[PDB]
Amino acid sequence: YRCEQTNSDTHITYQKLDAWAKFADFQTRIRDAIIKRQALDRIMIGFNGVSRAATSDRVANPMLQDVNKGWLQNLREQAPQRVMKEGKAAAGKITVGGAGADYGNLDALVYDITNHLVEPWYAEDPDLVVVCGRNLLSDKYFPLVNRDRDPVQQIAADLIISQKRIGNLPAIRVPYFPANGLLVTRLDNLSIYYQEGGRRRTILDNAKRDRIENYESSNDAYVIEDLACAAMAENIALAA
Amino acid sequence: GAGADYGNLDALVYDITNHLVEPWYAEDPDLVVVCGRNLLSDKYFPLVNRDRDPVQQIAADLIISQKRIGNLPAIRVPYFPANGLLVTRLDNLSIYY
Amino acid sequence: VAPSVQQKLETKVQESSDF
Amino acid sequence: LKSINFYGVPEQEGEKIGLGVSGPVASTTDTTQQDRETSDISTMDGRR
Repeated sequence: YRCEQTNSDTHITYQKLDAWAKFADFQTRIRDAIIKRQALDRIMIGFNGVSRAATSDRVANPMLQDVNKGWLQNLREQAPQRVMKEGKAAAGKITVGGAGADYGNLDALVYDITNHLVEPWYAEDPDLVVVCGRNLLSDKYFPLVNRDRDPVQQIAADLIISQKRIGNLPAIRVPYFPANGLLVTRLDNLSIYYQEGGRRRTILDNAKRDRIENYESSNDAYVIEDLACAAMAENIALAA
Repeated sequence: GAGADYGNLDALVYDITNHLVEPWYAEDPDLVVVCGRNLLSDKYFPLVNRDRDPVQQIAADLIISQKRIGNLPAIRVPYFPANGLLVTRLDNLSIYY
Repeated sequence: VAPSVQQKLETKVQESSDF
Repeated sequence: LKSINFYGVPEQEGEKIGLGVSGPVASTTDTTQQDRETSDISTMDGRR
């Protein structure tokens, strides 16, 4: 793993600072916001980073797919049998029980991943969780209530919706996760290896361009501690 | 009634909450569903109309006891639009006089 | 001409990142 | 109506402006033949 450099960089033009000069704390607040953004952006790469291009195109890959290798890409490179790219005899994707029969609901798909892709001694780890975004989890609980259930089943469906577990594993809300994707791993199995001493933070008052700049080069690496317990599925064609 | 387009009203409330409401406020415990009294009546009506079994009847009574819709408390409000349904924490709504 | 539009400043809260 | 908020605003009109960011800010650039082109994402939009 190469803890390679990420160039986070924010400039505040003098015009924006001046035109909003009435709000005394204006400047400070944007700093707070950008700090929050940066942290969020961090984890965003960790799941959308497909590669590290020498130049970042904010228009071609607004998901930051070319800034580093997120944990998901590490799976797609090292141990690509963990990455269930396609389902059983589907067409370049994983269909669900809507199209005939393949993994039925999402519960069976995560169950199969847990007992066929995660290593045996981790498949029964109590700490194993399932990272998912907003579309798949919400749309997984959706057919609990969209089926016109009876009152007992409606009480049960409300309870199941309360319990965020996918299949039998606790689920984790994660922004900017690649939709139609699912990760099964331990949160202790994921790590940021940043180079100590790689904080090239600097605050430049670039009058030559009339902007308050701020550079943070950060050497980081999205690394999975062990691939024994890091499985995933791609293209979960969740039919509706 | 026809096909499967948000099924019963609770499915619609769930989709509205988890696709339109901000993903981080989607689970604020005070997120209440504001809808007219008549709408709640018409959605809880099938629980007692379709001739369900007695144990399903006691379950239905339990649900009707819970004003909760979708999975969210429902606020019965007068003069609300027919065939409409708002969802928001009741501290979003301000009157600036 | 027309009254000044008084303005406050709300910080738009980002997605929570406790992950 | 006891749950609605009542604020005594001393002006007919007015706005509250939300101070967001226009998305991702962190990227990477090889400075061998390039600059670390810094971009502003800070956006703000207001309700009236």
